[PDB]
Order: sequence, then structure tokens, then C-alpha cells
Amino acid sequence: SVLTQSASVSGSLGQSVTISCTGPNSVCCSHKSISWYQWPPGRAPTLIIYEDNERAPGISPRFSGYKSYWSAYLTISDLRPEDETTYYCCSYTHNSGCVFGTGTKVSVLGQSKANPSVTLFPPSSEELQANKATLVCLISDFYPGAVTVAWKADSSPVKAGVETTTPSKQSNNKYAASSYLSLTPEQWKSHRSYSCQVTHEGSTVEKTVAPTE
Amino acid sequence: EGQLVQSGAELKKPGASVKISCKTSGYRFNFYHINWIRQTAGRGPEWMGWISPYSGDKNLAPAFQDRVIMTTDTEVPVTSFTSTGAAYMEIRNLKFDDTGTYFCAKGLLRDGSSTWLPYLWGQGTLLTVSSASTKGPSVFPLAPSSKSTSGGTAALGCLVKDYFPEPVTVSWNSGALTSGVHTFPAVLQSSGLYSLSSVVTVPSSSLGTQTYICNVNHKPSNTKVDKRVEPKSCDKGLEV
Amino acid sequence: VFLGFLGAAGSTMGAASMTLTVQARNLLSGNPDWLPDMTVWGIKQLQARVLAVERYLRDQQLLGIWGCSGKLICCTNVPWNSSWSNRNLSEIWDNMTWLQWDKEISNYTQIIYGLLEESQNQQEKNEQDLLALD
Amino acid sequence: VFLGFLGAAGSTMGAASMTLTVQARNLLSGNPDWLPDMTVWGIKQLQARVLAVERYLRDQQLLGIWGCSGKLICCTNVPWNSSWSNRNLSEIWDNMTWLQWDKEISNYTQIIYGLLEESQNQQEKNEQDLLALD
Ligand SMILES: *[C@@H]1O[C@H](CO)[C@@H](O[C@@H]2O[C@H](CO)[C@@H](O[C@@H]3O[C@H](CO[C@H]4O[C@H](CO)[C@@H](O)[C@H](O)[C@@H]4O)[C@@H](O)[C@H](O[C@H]4O[C@H](CO)[C@@H](O)[C@H](O)[C@@H]4O)[C@@H]3O)[C@H](O)[C@H]2NC(C)=O)[C@H](O)[C@H]1NC(C)=O
Ligand SMILES: *[C@@H]1O[C@H](CO)[C@@H](O)[C@H](O)[C@H]1NC(C)=O
Ligand SMILES: *[C@@H]1O[C@H](CO)[C@@H](O)[C@H](O)[C@H]1NC(C)=O
Ligand SMILES: *[C@@H]1O[C@H](CO)[C@@H](O)[C@H](O)[C@H]1NC(C)=O
Ligand SMILES: *[C@@H]1O[C@H](CO)[C@@H](O)[C@H](O)[C@H]1NC(C)=O
Ligand SMILES: *[C@@H]1O[C@H](CO)[C@@H](O)[C@H](O)[C@H]1NC(C)=O
Repeated sequence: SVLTQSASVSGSLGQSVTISCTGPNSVCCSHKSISWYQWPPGRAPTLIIYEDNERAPGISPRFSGYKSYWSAYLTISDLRPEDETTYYCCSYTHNSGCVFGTGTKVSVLGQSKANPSVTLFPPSSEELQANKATLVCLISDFYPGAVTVAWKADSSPVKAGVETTTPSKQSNNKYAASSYLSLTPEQWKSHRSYSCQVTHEGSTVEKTVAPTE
Repeated sequence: EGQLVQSGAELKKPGASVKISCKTSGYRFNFYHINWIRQTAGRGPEWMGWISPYSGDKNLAPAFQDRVIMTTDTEVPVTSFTSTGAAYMEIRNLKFDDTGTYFCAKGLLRDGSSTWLPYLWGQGTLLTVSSASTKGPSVFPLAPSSKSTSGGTAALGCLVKDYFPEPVTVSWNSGALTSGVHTFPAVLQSSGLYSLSSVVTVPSSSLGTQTYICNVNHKPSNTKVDKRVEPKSCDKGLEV
Repeated sequence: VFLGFLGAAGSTMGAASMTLTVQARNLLSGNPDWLPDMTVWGIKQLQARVLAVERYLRDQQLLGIWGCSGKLICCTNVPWNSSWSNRNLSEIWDNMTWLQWDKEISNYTQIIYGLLEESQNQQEKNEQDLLALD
Repeated sequence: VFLGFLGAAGSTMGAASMTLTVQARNLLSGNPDWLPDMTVWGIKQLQARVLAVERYLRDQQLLGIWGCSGKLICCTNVPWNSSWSNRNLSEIWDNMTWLQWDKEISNYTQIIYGLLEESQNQQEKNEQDLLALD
């Protein structure tokens, strides 16, 4: 994509924010029409701005657009928690197709932070019949998009079988993730307690189970 | 009120071909262009091409001029303002770069400078170009877990593990349970395996009045697994 | 493009506005020649083409009592109300037919005639009389 | 104030001028629907509502041949004659009805139509033709 936008953009609560969109000499972002797309990753996107500063029907007037002689601009007044997602710009003509840009992640801060919900699960009896063992560490309802998970067998670090997901946005404007630990029945029987530690940026939630209990 | 539906998930090999449908409803099929745009993680989204069911005029990207063929049927008018058409798309010469979610959408306006612009999008259709084999999943139950000891909330679910082809949808009690249903994304193993889980937050008092059965429906493998989660807990924070 | 009588019934309102004279010229003169003198069958079609001109003259009276009077396109001074079809420009004239338009307006269409007959000439004429003496 | 159809028949001419559309809209469309086909009784009422539109079109021809043409209030260029109703302003519009007005004018009303049809468009049009070339 020669259509270059802003790298990564943050913002504050109830303020404005600006996203850029420009590119190549052929793609001079001038005699061409510009549109903007709100793209929730993995869900239904939305057209908000089409062909110029004119916005789509139903869009609140908090959004606005501008077109200079070499680039296009997106302005957002009164930032809301549901606006915390990635946007994209497209340049096109009446006959040519769409040309997406590089992308611009948006993070609106100044909101009420969320204390996380971390839950630990052992393998059940049916998995003990399967001769495997999987610790399940589920994370939800935390505001900043950064978590670090550590697995400790008898309070001793584990490196093999450690898998941790990526932060995923909860539909309630929070975040969610998970992490698993695969172990063998020999390593399941030869330990006392298992620990999943999730180090938050302002706290740390640790959950401890045991095969004997 | 146009409620469009695309095709189902399918698995193919590189160098082969696959055909994706795009069934429409609730609007005049011949009044709007039909766009087709993909989303691949290797090059981001790329506009593939649009077509006109009325005038029979298509327009592809020069990169898709040889391998993409888009066809449309004639609309089936239901009322004076509603028709049920169909738009198919066949793609050949499958490579590793053509793996992702594909979309078809309705044109914007019937006249003006932006007529074909995609407004109403379909739900999408994920394709994975792989030489591997279709392997069914392994579905396990999950032991209930305490979520709030003072509140009394349990968390029970099902575990879909080790399936190579397209992902799987899961219902609860034949779709009779939607409150608390929270589904986790899949994994990527070193061998190329995908595996996820699902869970629901149930009342701790709901152990002798309701029954919770998860229903896994793997369509590319054409399998179904109906599991019953045992109400006997094992978390020390949940027995109370 | 012409496409003859009613050719733009399913086209946009903007494209349909290009053929006003076409729909106007074929509604008033569907002239049947009734030179043969046949008793009971003439009164029915005569009543028909008399009620036709009665309806035509009702429409002409409605188009005369307003500030508009030319049997053409015309602008007024009554503002459009946002409650009536909450839509922007180019959304109406480029993705809508006159049929669906009148259908959506039919809920609020009855008061627009009153706003055009009273809020205009019942005050525009009076302002014309009290501003033409200087 | 409206007071409906003919409500200001005994009010002043100024107050009666506030209800011109009211008296205008109810004279042309007293529409009877003659869908039933009844022999000798339809011709009488049909002749009635045809002579109605004939009289209406006679009035419209009289209001078109004059410089006035809008079916509303209108001003001319024919001066009022002091011989016709030797009265001042506000004496007419605030203590007189249109009935008594037409009664007093009926003695001199017949020449006013001629002064409006000949002293105006038989010369105003000709002046318009000989003053529109520059
Ligand atoms: C019945 O309903 C159908 C479907 O709604 C209508 O079909 C649409 O018709 C409109 C125009 O009436 C189409 O809009 C136009 O698309 C043209 C495509 O362009 C060119 O290039 C290709 C090659 O790729 C040629 O094959 C083709 O013939 C064209 O030459 C555009 O060129 C048009 O643009 C015009 O308007 C803009 C206004 O901004 C000007 O700037 C341009 O210079 C140009 O004049 C226009 O965008 C639309 O694509 C059709 N299909 C749809 C909507 O799906 C029928 O018209 C309609 N018929 C009736 C009688 O109502
Ligand atoms: C025409 O298209 C626009 C945008 O696609 C849509 O908002 C509008 O409702 C459409 N018109 C009708 C009559 O549906
Ligand atoms: C629009 O209509 C509503 C109700 O019919 C009325 O209350 C309002 O004043 C109107 N506004 C305008 C600008 O005409
Ligand atoms: C345009 O549309 C927006 C959103 O639908 C609406 O708020 C605004 O009042 C509209 N403006 C006009 C002039 O119709
Ligand atoms: C008024 O009328 C009389 C007779 O009808 C005529 O002699 C006289 O010239 C007229 N005056 C004006 C100003 O019209
Ligand atoms: C109205 O009153 C004035 C003065 O009282 C009088 O001169 C005039 O004749 C009256 N109008 C009529 C029609 O009698």
C-alpha cells in the first residue's frame, strides 16, 4: 500500500483526534475521492465518510473530513470509548476500485481502568483419561492492552508448553485474553502446586492450583 | 433491509480452484453493483472486483484479470421492490498468498460519481490454502470454575482441540442459551493445528433446574459433537 | 434520455425530473372523438373524461393557490422539515424513486399542502400588497 | 380569522380580503361522483356542472385579458375615477361590505371592465413589444 497513514494514534476522553492519509504521485490523493472505514478487527466494519468530507447517513457529526492538495484527513470530535479501534482510508475514482491504506490504530485513554479477572483451570478427569494435562488461565476485563503471563510448576518457571494469546477487545469496551500450559501426566503427578501469574501494569494476579486438590 | 448471505467454509489445495456464492435478499438484485473484496494477512485487504447484474459489466483488478471469474444469475422478484438474486465467484490457481476472509457487498447508488461503492457487506467467508489434510476436532468438557466467590458464578465450557481445516461454530442447548456465552479464538501450533475453547457463566444455584449441553458443528469435516458438562465442580472457590 | 411515457418510473428522482413534459403532455389529451351518436354508452365515457378534467383542474387550483404557478419546476420559501424523511441531499435524488418518495412522505404529506397554501400566499400576497406602495 | 366559507360576507372589505382562498377553493370543486349510470337525470346536473366550469372559464378569461393574471390580489395601472364612489380611503375598507360596494359600483361597473381590457393590454403589450428590443 503506497497510501500511507499515521502509524499509531492515541487520544484522550472527550477530545479531538486526527488521522492522516496520503501516498504516490499517481496516488496524489487529489483529483481522487477519499473514504474512511471504521474497522473492528474480526467484526462488521462501517463506512463513515464517503467520496469527500460528506459523511454516511446515521453518522454522528462528531466525525469530519478534509482534503488538501496532497493528502486527506480525518477529524474526530468528542472521543468515546467505543471509538477505540483501527480505521482505514481508501482512495478511488468513479470507475476504479478501492485502494486501502496502511492503517491507524486508535486508543482513547482517560477512561476508568478495569481490574482484571484471571481464572485458573486444571485438566478434568476425561483429560486424565487422555493422558494429557492442560492448565487454562483466562483473562478478562482489563483496560490496558498489555499482559505478561508466567507459568510456574511448584513455583519454578516453565518454558515448554507455554502458550499465550493476544489481547482481544471485549464487546463491553474491555479486553480479554487467555494462556494455556501443556504438561504430561508424569509432570502433572510430580509437582505440588501450579501457578499462573499475570503481571498487570499496576498489579499482578496469581492463581495457584494443585493436582492433589 | 437487504440481508445478504454468502457461502460456507471450504478447504482446498494450492493450484486448485474454489467457488464462493453470494445469495441476496430484501432488495433489488439488479439495481446495484456487486463488489468482491478479500482480506489476507499477507498484503492486507485488496479490492478484487465489481460486477453489474443489470448491464452485465464487470471490472476486476489487473492482478485478478486471469484467475477470478464472477458470474451472476437473474433476479427472482418476490415483491414489486424485493428480489432474490445470486452472485458466484470462482478463483483458480490457488497460492499461499490467497488465504483469508473474502467478502461480497452491495453497490452504493444507482447513479452519480460513487455508484458501486460497497455499502451492505456480507458476513464473510474464510478460505485457507493448504496442502494438509482435513482432520476432525477433539471435543472435551471443562470443569466448572468460580468467578466470584461472594457472587456465586460458575464458568463451564467445552474444548475443541487439534483441527486443521476451517474453524467451528458451537451452540448451547441447541441454541437455547445465549447469555454468558463467550467464545475464544483458535490457536496456531507448530504443526499447523488450530484449537479453541468456549465457556458460559452459569448461576451456582442452576444445577438441578437446568441442563447445559454444548453442540460443536465442524462443517468442512462434516462432524458434530454434543457434550454434556458435568455439574460436579472441582474448584475450591465454586463448591460454596 | 426520453424512454417515452413513464419511462423513468423506476429510475432516480433526478433522472425522472428530466421527463416532466413527457408525463405532462399525455395525461390531458387522450382525446376520443365521439361524433357517432350512441345513446347510453356515451354518458359513461363522457363522465370519465369530464371527471378527468375536473381532477386536472383540482390539481391546477392547488398549483395556483401556491406561490408556484408555472406548470414546470418551481421553488418555494417554505423550509424543509427534518422530521420529514431524515435524509441528506444526493441520498434522495440518486437512490430513490418518486413512488417510494411519496410513500415515505404520505405519513406527513397532508400538512405540507397546508404549509404551502397558508404559510405562503396568505402572507406572501399580504406582504406584496404592503411593500408595493413605495 | 377564518370563520369558514363566506364567513366575512357582512364584515369589512379589508377583513374580507383576508379570506380570498377560502371563497376561491370551494366554488370550483363541489365534485359529485356520477359513477351510477342513470338515464335522464344525469344530463341536468351534468349541464349544471358544465355551465359552472364555463362561467369559471369566462371569469378566468376576463382575469387573463387584463394585466392581472395571478389568481390572487393584484394591482393595475388604470387610475381610480373620482366619479366612481366619491369616497376616501379607510372609509371603504373599514365601513363597507363587498355587497354594498358592488351595488354602488353597479351603476359604473360596466365601463371599468372596458378600461381594464383596452386601456391596459391593448397598449401595455404594445409598449412591451416596442420597449423589449434594446
Ligand atoms: C435500471 O437500473 C440499473 C441498475 O440500477 C441502472 O444501471 C446503472 O446505470 C447507471 C447510469 O444510469 C450506472 O452508473 C454509471 O456507470 C458508468 C460505468 O462506466 C463506464 O465504463 C465502462 C467500462 O468499464 C463502460 O462499459 C460503461 O459503458 C461506462 O462507459 C459510469 O460511466 C457512469 O458515470 C457517469 O456519471 C458521472 C456522475 O458523476 C459522470 O461524472 C461520468 O462522467 C459519467 O457521465 C455512472 O456512474 C450504473 O453503473 C448502472 N449499474 C448499477 C447501478 O448497478 C440503469 O441505468 C437503470 N435504467 C433505467 C432506464 O432507469
Ligand atoms: C440508497 O443508498 C443509501 C446508501 O447505500 C441508503 O442509505 C439509502 O437508504 C438507499 N435508498 C433507499 C430508498 O433505500
Ligand atoms: C416540523 O414538524 C414538527 C411537527 O410536525 C413541528 O413541531 C416543527 O416545528 C416543524 N419544524 C419545522 C422547521 O418546520
Ligand atoms: C444530514 O443527515 C444527518 C444524519 O442523518 C442529520 O443529522 C442532518 O440533520 C442531515 N442534514 C440535512 C440538511 O438533511
Ligand atoms: C371619469 O369618468 C367620466 C365619465 O365616465 C369621464 O368624463 C372622466 O374623464 C373620467 N375621469 C377619469 C380620471 O377617469
Ligand atoms: C361608514 O361610516 C362613515 C362615517 O361614519 C360614513 O361616512 C359612511 O357612509 C359609512 N359607510 C356606509 C356604507 O354607510
